[PDB]
Amino acid sequence: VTRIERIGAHSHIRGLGLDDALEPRQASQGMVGQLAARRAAGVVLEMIREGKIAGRAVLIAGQPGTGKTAIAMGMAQALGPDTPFTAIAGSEIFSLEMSKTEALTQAFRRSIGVRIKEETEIIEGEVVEIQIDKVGKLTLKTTEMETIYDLGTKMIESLTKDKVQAGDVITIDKATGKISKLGRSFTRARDYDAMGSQTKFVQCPDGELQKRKEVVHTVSLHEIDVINSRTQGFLALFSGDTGEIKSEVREQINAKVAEWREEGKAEIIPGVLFIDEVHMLDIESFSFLNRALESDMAPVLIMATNRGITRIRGTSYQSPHGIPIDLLDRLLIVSTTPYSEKDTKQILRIRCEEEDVEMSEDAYTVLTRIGLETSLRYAIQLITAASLVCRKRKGTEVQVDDIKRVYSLFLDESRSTQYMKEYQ
Amino acid sequence: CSRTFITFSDDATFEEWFPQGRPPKVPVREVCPVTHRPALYRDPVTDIPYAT
Ligand SMILES: Nc1ncnc2c1ncn2[C@@H]1O[C@H](COP(=O)(O)OP(=O)(O)O)[C@@H](O)[C@H]1O
Repeated sequence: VTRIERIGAHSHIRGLGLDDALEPRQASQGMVGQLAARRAAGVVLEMIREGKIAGRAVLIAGQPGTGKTAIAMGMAQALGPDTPFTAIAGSEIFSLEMSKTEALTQAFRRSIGVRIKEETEIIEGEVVEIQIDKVGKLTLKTTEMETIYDLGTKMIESLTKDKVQAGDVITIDKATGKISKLGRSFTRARDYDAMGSQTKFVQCPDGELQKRKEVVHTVSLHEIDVINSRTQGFLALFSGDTGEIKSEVREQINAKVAEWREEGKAEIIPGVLFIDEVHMLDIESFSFLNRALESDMAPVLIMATNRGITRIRGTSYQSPHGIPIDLLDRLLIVSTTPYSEKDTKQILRIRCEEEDVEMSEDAYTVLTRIGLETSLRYAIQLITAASLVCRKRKGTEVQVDDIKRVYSLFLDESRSTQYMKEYQ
Repeated sequence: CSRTFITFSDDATFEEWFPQGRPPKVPVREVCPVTHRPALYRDPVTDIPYAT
């Protein structure tokens, strides 16, 4: 059976391969080599799990194919679903309905988790009879007890607007919303022809009628969208408002979350914001981050740029990493070193093990020698390519000849630029 | 000075409003003969105010 998330580029990264003392192992769970960069990743991951401070930023820099996104995915996988890890690209902010600043604001607020716990007394039971004359009575039922309730004006109005019939397992809370939870217990045989799209006959509840329902759910600090309109939950599934007013975003929601945390009804859990390829950001977003990192409850940023001394978009000034120095000053730069003949073959072997490709030692050697001359991801793709070419060859073990067949079939950037002599 | 002298005294329907209810509270703890606890609901089949 095939799942939605089959093996991809970084599927082999099943967490960050460190020790109890953050010491990087040579061969570990997915990650390989890059000892210093991986130890720095573990340090920032511990700083994350701590969450005592805000406004931290680490920038992983290195040549393309050194494992920046690999370390990012390792940190993401090591940071369980408990805390949010919002991984956005460097171009997911250039929106048409949102400005280049509200996008970063929403991304920040999305990386701050909040575990809400709610308690409520609930009445649940099968409705036996509803008499009405206005005032009336209601006979709820459960295998443990059967009761009587006198209904008031609002109760009767809600009951009539919900059209609850006999046998329906009604559910009533204080400050009655009157959730018609389940369908009918009895009065079956409607399946003879049809059932309502909302009918879920499942049997009548057991146990006591009244109960205390404690419900815990993890939301994000972006819940301002859940207030920014009349029907708010709807705007949470699509683009939504162009931008929620600051006069509410930055004061009202924050104060209410503080009150919740003081009363003990909720608790904030900061997360991580991984902005990949941040070199595309304009100087405006960088000047915004300059102050955003100064705020009180900002998440920790993880940037991954592969550009050296290059021009900053929107301007003509060259700078390291292609971003402003006033922003680089507030970061913490880690460096990833290029892989060697020893590490390239190791990660290639791990990638072969991923899809369970049995490769010979000569094939491993030749593929490593190829990838050390052209590119790493090129040799990674050659793994699956040769695997398929040999599976069609009625083979079981990929060999040097099948690897060279693919090497000749599929070109790389270098050989393609070389063969581009015709100039159409 | 400025005063108000609303009048409806030509009929008794007005004069009947003030003494409308003037009734006190007489829902009391409906102790049940099972546990002697804050009785919760009257059983529609036994008409007894049971708690547990
Ligand atoms: N240290 C490592 N451990 C495991 N796999 C690695 C490692 N370094 C590179 N790889 C493999 O090489 C591939 C390319 O690395 P990638 O993360 O794309 O580099 P970059 O981060 O520079 O874009 C990844 O998909 C990964 O599977």
